[PDB]
Amino acid sequence: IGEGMLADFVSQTSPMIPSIVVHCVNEIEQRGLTETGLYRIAGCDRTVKELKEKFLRVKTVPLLSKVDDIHAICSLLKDFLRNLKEPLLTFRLNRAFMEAAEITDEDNSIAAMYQAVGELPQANRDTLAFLMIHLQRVAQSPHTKMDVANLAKVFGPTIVAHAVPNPDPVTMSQDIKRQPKVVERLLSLPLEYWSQFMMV
Repeated sequence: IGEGMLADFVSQTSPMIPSIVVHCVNEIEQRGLTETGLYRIAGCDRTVKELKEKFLRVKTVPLLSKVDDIHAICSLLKDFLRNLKEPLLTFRLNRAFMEAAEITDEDNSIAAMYQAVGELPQANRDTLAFLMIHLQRVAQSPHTKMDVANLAKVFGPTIVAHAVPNPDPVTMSQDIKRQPKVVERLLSLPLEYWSQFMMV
């Protein structure tokens, strides 16, 4: 359940963002921005599984307002993203993103980051844009006690992940050290830059 490519969960109508991602974000923005540890604290797996099956197998929109613990919604969103056949930033651009984020000169790093985003398939680009705008708001909220650095650590394994389906143990440890900076860079890009992909 939910183990397919990002594109399987959206049409080619812009913005190309899966409904599950939009509904989760809307719920989280309404009652999660006041909660400490947002995206760090895990919700009940039983709830995550039930919601996941309704969204992806039954293909209906479950009533998220009925879910008492908003952390289960954060868990659902992370679970959906993390279990895609390939990560949000794709296998093809995994290394490109890490290398871009590693350029010593900041403006040069930012330029390489923009070039990489420009290479993403549309679904990935639009979903990433939507997610970044949302996470900036999570960092911006003083109630979540989650800053850019913390969010980058949570989402590094979630959206950057690895360059291959079955990376060796050592390479995995090396990838994990490099993921956070990629997300920190992405979260720091201009709101207007990301927003342009939302207005169509």
